[PDB]
Amino acid sequence: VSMTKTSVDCTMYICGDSTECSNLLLQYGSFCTQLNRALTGIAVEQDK
Amino acid sequence: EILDITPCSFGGVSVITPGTNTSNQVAVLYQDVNCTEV
Repeated sequence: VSMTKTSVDCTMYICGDSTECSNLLLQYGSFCTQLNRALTGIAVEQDK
Repeated sequence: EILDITPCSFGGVSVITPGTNTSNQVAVLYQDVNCTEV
């Protein structure tokens, strides 16, 4: 029925406490944001 | 001596707010972490 709710922080996972790495990740656009939104939607769908 | 290392930034942060036309009061939820800073 329900799958385990997992929220992955692509900002922390890709870059760990790094500012230059954070800027490089931001240069890629909303991919991190898209992944976060997809995972949040997965959690919401599991709750529903 | 043997020393353990634990990465910081435990859990995430969530925001609880009512409708924009209802009120501006908000509540902060810290996921999977005990109340330490507050």
